[PDB]
Amino acid sequence: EVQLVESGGGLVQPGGSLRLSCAASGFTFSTSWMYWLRQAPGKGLEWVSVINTDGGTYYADSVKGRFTISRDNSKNTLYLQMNSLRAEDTAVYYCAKDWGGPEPTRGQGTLVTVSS
Amino acid sequence: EVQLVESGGGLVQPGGSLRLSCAASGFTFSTSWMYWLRQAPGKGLEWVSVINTDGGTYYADSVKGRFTISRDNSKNTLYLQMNSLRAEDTAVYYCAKDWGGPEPTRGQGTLVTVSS
Amino acid sequence: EVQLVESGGGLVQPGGSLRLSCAASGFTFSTSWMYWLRQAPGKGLEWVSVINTDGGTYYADSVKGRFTISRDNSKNTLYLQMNSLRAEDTAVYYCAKDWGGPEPTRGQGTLVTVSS
Amino acid sequence: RTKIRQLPNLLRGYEHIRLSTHNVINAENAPGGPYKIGTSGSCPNITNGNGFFATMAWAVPKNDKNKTATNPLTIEVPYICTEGEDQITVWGFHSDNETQMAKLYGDSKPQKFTSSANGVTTHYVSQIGGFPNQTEDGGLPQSGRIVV
Amino acid sequence: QMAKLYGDSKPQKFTSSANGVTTHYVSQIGGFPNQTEDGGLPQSGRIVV
Amino acid sequence: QMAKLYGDSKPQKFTSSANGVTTHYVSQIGGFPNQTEDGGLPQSGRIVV
Amino acid sequence: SELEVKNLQRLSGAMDELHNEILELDEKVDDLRADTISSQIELAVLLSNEGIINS
Ligand SMILES: *[C@@H]1O[C@H](CO)[C@@H](O[C@@H]2O[C@H](CO)[C@@H](O)[C@H](O)[C@H]2NC(C)=O)[C@H](O)[C@H]1NC(C)=O
Ligand SMILES: *[C@@H]1O[C@H](CO)[C@@H](O[C@@H]2O[C@H](CO)[C@@H](O)[C@H](O)[C@H]2NC(C)=O)[C@H](O)[C@H]1NC(C)=O
Ligand SMILES: *[C@@H]1O[C@H](CO)[C@@H](O[C@@H]2O[C@H](CO)[C@@H](O)[C@H](O)[C@H]2NC(C)=O)[C@H](O)[C@H]1NC(C)=O
Ligand SMILES: *[C@@H]1O[C@H](CO)[C@@H](O[C@@H]2O[C@H](CO)[C@@H](O)[C@H](O)[C@H]2NC(C)=O)[C@H](O)[C@H]1NC(C)=O
Repeated sequence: EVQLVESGGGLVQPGGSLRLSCAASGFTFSTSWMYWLRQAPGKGLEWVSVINTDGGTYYADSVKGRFTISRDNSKNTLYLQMNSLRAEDTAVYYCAKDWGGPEPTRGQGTLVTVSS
Repeated sequence: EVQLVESGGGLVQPGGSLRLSCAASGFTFSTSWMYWLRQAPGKGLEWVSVINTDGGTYYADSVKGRFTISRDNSKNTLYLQMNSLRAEDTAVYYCAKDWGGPEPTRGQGTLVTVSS
Repeated sequence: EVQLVESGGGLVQPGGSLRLSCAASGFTFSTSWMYWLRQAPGKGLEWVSVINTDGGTYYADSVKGRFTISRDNSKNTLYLQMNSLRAEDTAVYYCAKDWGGPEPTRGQGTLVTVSS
Repeated sequence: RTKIRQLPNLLRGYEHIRLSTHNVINAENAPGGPYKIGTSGSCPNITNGNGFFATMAWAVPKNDKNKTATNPLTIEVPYICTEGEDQITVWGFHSDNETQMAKLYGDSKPQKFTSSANGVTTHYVSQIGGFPNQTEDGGLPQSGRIVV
Repeated sequence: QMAKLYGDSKPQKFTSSANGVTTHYVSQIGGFPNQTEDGGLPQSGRIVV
Repeated sequence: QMAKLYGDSKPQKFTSSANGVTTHYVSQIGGFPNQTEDGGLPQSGRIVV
Repeated sequence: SELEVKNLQRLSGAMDELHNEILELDEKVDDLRADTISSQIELAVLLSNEGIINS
């Protein structure tokens, strides 16, 4: 089976920073597209950042210049560096593999709450 | 060349029984569809029964419950068991290989005459 | 590179004869279509004779019965035998390989001038 | 790349229009399978789970043993509407880059497709990689594309 | 039957072209629909015309 | 000539597609009809347009 | 005021891009029809005016 185990979330003040990590197993990491998703309470899922197999990256507009996605293939890890956090960033964040067809999978999530 | 040699026909009373056999050679029997045909005098050829390569069988309506086709692949033989014969069954009966395209072939026939 | 070097031209009287030759190199001669072209002064190029890879030949109408094309594959040579020459045959003559697409090539030419 | 855009305009030309409640064929057990049924994060359904177009089933080889190139296979698509009605059948094909193709389908060469109904035939050859930018879609990045 | 008849059992492809009108077909191997409108004799094969 | 020019002498296949209109062609190897309506120079090959 | 004349709509089956040649002919049928009906209606008015003036 595929396993995706996120951690690194926490409660932090606005303007602060966090680093999320995602431990992957049970599939061929280096040939997968990798995603960060988030779910703000009251809302559905939205994509935040993705990285393809050559290290090229894409971001949602609202996180540009704030969040950075990266991958460490040798250690089967996905990272999300989150700088200059906003209250509106409060959400559960999920790592994901191959979220577009056929067999998308999501991890268990790590909560990030930004509050003064 | 292909050879098909039928025998077992005869003169028999109505309500009686016959068993036709067909000795085949010169081709790959177990991959052929096999047929019995008959020609009543004054008429053209009509099909009576056929057997495919997995032993599944088909019959003309008028012989259902009366005639049974079977094959013995190991001995290159086709059989037609003819029970409860009728006067209207009087005809020359022919064994045939692959009667539908491309190279259909017919045997020499064996006469069955049913009369009181 | 391909090289085509023609010779055998000259100044000759009408009714006379010449033999052109074409030395080929740098390609696979025996799989090429081979051509003779000519350019009369004041005009553009026109084809005179061609030979395919099985030795079949084609000629422009005006040279029929007068000019003969031949090939010697073993010696990478194309010939044009020119009998019963006419003043109107005055031109520079060119040997050519694969004149129709993709990589047509022409030799350097040899001048034939027919005059009384 | 197809006539697909005109579909809703064709439909509106009819007085009565409905989507069948039955599946015209069984995807899982279709020829060249068995197949698992692909779903996507681009198409969130009502409870936000990964879904796909109701008109189609994304057929992905279930078993590695049968995960290989195939010669063209033919299925009949039956008429399941009620007498008098026209049936409009929607179908298509997914494609991707060379490496994703190998991983998904066990083959990274171009694939070929034909349809035929009432004497009308159409032919398509797929494209491997080098796709145009995403447009008119769920706004989520994908390496692959579908043709419908 | 394909192997025996033609020496090949993969699907076969066909095209026609006349006056700018082109058509394309790919054949089917086995699994044919029931016989209809025909000579009433069983066959393993089918034609397309 | 095919082998020499393109490195392949089997028939080649082509498709076009624009505004929902699709066309399909399969090429022919050798055995071509006589030249017509052309530059009047012998060629072993032919084009389709 | 009570003349009944049928109206003109699109073909239901003819699609843009696919059937442009048919759509051109459709437009042509409409154009000629409008002209014919206009002439037909014009004569009706001219005939009405004739009858009114004669009365
Ligand atoms: C939306 O997608 C989700 C996830 O694919 C569906 O939830 C699954 O529904 C199937 C029934 O088809 C169950 O077998 C699974 O156990 C469900 N899994 C989860 C995680 O919920 C959901 O039914 C879909 N909804 C619609 C309307 O299509
Ligand atoms: C598809 O989108 C990409 C970006 O998402 C476009 O690539 C950019 O094009 C602009 C020109 O307007 C350049 O200034 C950027 O440097 C390009 N970025 C990259 C990463 O290539 C691309 O042009 C779009 N496709 C088309 C056909 O316009
Ligand atoms: C094609 O014909 C066969 C029989 O010749 C049909 O198969 C039978 O279908 C009936 C249902 O009406 C069953 O009761 C029988 O048990 C079936 N027999 C066999 C041997 O399968 C078949 O349904 C026909 N095809 C179609 C599409 O109706
Ligand atoms: C194509 O042209 C060739 C000659 O250039 C034709 O072949 C000749 O046909 C005539 C019949 O009118 C014969 O008398 C000649 O012997 C043929 N010559 C050769 C070399 O074959 C050929 O018939 C033309 N093609 C067609 C379809 O007419």
